[PDB]
Amino acid sequence: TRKCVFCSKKGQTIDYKDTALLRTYISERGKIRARRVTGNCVQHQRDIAVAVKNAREVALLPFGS
Amino acid sequence: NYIERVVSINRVSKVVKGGRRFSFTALVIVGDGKGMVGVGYGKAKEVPAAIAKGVEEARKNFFRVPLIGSTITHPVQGEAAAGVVMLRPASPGTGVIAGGAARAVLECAGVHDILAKSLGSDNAINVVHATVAALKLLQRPEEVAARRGLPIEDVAPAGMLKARRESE
Amino acid sequence: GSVIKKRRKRMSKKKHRKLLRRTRVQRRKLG
Amino acid sequence: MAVVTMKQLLDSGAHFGHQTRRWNPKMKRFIFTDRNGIYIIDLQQTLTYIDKAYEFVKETVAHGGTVLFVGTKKQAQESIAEEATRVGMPYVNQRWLGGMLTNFSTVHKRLQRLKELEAMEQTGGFEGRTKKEILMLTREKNKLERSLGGIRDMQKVPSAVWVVDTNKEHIAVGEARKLGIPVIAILDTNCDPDVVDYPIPGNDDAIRSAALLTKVIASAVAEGLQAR
Amino acid sequence: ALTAEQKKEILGQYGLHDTDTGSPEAQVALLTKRIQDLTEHLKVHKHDHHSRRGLLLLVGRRRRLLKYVAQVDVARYRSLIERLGLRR
Amino acid sequence: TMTDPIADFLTRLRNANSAYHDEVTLPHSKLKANIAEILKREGYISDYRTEDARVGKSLVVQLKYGPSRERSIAGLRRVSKPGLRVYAKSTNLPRVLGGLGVAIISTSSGLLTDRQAARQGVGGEVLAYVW
Amino acid sequence: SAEDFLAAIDKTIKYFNDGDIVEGTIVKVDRDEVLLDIGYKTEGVIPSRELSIKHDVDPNEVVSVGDEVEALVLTKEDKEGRLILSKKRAQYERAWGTIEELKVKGTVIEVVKGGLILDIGLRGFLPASLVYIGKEIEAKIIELDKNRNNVVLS
Amino acid sequence: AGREWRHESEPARRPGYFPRPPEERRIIRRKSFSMVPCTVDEAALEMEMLDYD
RNA sequence: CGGCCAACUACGUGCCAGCAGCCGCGGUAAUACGUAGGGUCCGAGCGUUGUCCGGAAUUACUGGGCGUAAAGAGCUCGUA
RNA sequence: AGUAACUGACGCUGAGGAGCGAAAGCGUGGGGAGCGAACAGGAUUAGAUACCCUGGUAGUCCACGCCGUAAACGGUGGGUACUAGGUGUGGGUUUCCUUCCUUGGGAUCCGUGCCGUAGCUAACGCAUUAAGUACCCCGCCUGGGGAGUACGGCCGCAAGG
Repeated sequence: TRKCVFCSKKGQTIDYKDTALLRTYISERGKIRARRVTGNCVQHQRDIAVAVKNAREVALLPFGS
Repeated sequence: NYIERVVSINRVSKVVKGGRRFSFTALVIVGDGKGMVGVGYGKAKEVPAAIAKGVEEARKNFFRVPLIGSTITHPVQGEAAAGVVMLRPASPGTGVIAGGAARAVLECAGVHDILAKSLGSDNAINVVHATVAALKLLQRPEEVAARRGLPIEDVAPAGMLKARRESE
Repeated sequence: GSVIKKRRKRMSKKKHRKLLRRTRVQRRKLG
Repeated sequence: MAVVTMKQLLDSGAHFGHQTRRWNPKMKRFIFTDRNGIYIIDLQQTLTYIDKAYEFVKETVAHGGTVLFVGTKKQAQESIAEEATRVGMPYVNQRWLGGMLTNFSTVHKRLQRLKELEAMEQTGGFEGRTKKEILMLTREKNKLERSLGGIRDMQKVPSAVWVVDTNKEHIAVGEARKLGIPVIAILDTNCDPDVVDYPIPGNDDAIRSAALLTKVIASAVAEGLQAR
Repeated sequence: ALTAEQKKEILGQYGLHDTDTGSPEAQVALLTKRIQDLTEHLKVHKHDHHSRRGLLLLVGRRRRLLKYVAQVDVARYRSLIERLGLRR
Repeated sequence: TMTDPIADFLTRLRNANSAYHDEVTLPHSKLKANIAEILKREGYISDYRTEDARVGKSLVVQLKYGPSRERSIAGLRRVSKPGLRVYAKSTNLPRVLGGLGVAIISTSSGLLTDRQAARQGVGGEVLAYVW
Repeated sequence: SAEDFLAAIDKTIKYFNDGDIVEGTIVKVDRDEVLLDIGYKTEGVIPSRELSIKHDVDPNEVVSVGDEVEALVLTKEDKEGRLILSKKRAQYERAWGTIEELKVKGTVIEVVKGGLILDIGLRGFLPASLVYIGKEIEAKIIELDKNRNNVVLS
Repeated sequence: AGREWRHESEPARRPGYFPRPPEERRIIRRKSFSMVPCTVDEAALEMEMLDYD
């Protein structure tokens, strides 16, 4: 399958400030990508979703552009 | 020679487009009265044919009952389907005390003095199966002694040993 | 199990409830 | 009293079994080590029952008995056939018709019909009737001879049955157990040893191992035949 | 629950010696402190029924521990009850 | 929680016998060791011994199977259990399988069989039936 | 010891992976399938479809008993435990490697009036202008695909 | 529209291509057959034997 | 005196008269109604009714069960 | 989950009893976009107190309180020990392939599914998460209707329980 790039020894921390690391995880319509199509573990998927929602709340990502 | 006990004749039927097709099932017990018995269940378009199939099936499946002189070795309880039959040894001269199917099975097997009680599922086939299982649960004293590796005296009570002495 | 038993029970309960609705005021006036 | 040595069958791949997932726990007795996702069979037990199976075959065919070489999987197909033809013993390789042993009286009529067809072939009655009839009779001849190759020597019943890959031909093992015929088979790591009387642990998916085991059994039965 | 320092001070004041933490006196003291904190919390949030169930569990455990103490040594039970200000 | 250690021992033995196990290990106690010795003397188990476990002692019992891989124990029942306890006088001692089986009885003289208790004229608690 | 001697025999047996090339000897040739001996648990199985590029070639004429071929493992584990091997995909991979090692020489299979589809083991289109059934010609490669192994030839 | 199926229910409209939804649709076929200049008739003949619409 | 449950035929009648512990018998050809032969079980007795126990393991201590047949409280805490 | 420093049988169950308890419903005060019992028309129908359409009040929402019911179901009471395995998936510790990136694999503890032995069952099926083998405590059943109904009693503003 695919690799949870966060469980690795080089896994960058998940934050709602670094917008590129989140833009690489949402589809072109702005929706959050599924876990299977990404392959990250459940905890990292949840952290990614929380960071995406927070960044949307602080007007860093469009609400479904 | 052989003795036979046709314990149950049943008329079963299956539904077809034209109507009902009827066949006859016979439950037959075949034994010699000397310690060997067998049970057969035959089905055919006619009663005598079904009886013949039951007889041949019973003769094919024989089973030796661990008699001790004239009775079973020790009290047992057998269960088959929902039928439960309990067997108990009796003093000589008591005679066969059992219900219809149980009486037929025990008389064919050759048991002369025994107390048998059916405690559920009055259906004849299941009662016969339960009686067969209960008989199959019996153990001869020599087999028990061999299993425990002890002398026959140290395993069986003096009553059973003296009964064996008189029977032989 | 078959729903026939449930149908019988619901019919009985429904009829009793309808009777209670019909005689509510009479029960209040006699109670 | 082993015809083959511990190095002989080991090179073929008898120590090999099946995957760890598809293993039967009742084979833990004859399992030595699990490696690379497959189980390994310890060959010492294989030797100390192959000698016993050799002895039993010797005794059985010595006292006026016969054996049946049973195997349907293609890996051990041709082998058993040729082995039977080198001993003159009944065998099945194509497919086990359900009920040879149990329904012997019925299937013997098939052998009688095959003999009648051969007699007709000798008399040459291929033109006395319609072409469709003779073509159908020839097809019946071919089908009957293909289904019953080693069965034409079955006079009364097998005295013993030899089986390869008991899992594939569970019908034959069930028939043998019903009749009480004592089955000598090479169980794999996924089989059931309770259904076989005299097992020979080893691989059966390799053609070389099955061929070697058939060589051993054929040698045993040939020695028994020479010592009637 | 309580912080490490509160637990340390409670254990030091009520523990039989300087090491024990599972003695019934120490357990009862810790449970009583937790119960009073949970009561102070629930006086504000009346509709927090789940924490109320947790409080019930703590109360039951404290009662069982007091039962064990009173069964083993009556004088210790009296001293603990009088020191922690409990009634029954 | 564990209420009847003797019943637990009997059920462990029965489960091991039905599964054709050859060894059974369980926590050790004097009563269990005594009934195990009684079983060994009657020829129902192969041999019993006691190891040392992580905390206490253990009990390892070897089940006896005949040459045909058939079980040497046909039945294991607990008669006197916590709650309803069964005590028998010296004259009304129970019979198991019409005397073919063995009844374990705890008398003031220790652990005996039904025949031994009858011969010595004592009674006690009917612990279990073995057959 | 005997244990160590058995252990040495067991370590003598080699392992593979899904996607490697394994070389073996054919033991049986069948109407529908071809067996292969590798020296492992079971004999590898080569389907008649996965045997040769041409779609109407029988296993008997291409492969005979006792021959030696190099196949590629597709699935190690089947329901029956057999490993599927294919020399068609193996020849695909080796010939394609040879094909970038040419980008060229081969023969033709299909006759299109707009060009020539050479069968060099793989499909290669040569436009008809700058060039014919069963002949062999030489030219250079224009566009490879390597996904479906398709490629365009000059 | 899609729930429930009956004998006379409208058969599903299926395109000629395998579905392969936008998820991992990708572009895995890139031909560059010819860019030599041609006329309309020559282009039509290059159409016809290629059997391409 | 159809089967349980030992012991069958004829006549009269016909959804009537009637019988019946249950199943159930009376629709011009009834071994189930009434009468005659014949038979069987008892015998100074023979049947019916009423009451109790058994069969009923159908209150199951000996000796029952609760997924779908009746039966696990809606779930926890806790007093005796 | 790990360490196991600590107390040393302090455990289990639990008649009654107390508490929590979907939705609907009731009381006081707010709010009311959408949906929507009741209620109007329209349509279908032999008849439509319905299904479909157009509107639409309570209600759905918030605060404080009541009621105490559900197919409140896994139709499977709680605790414990044992009885072949195979494979998904969640959480935590650790040994060896070792790149140590990798569901590498192994071991182990605690959950949550699927398939399957023995065993059990009337059968369907359950099968280490037992409906298997046993022990402790509680609740419940004794043919179907009449009936979870009547009377009496307790609770509730009422519906009713």
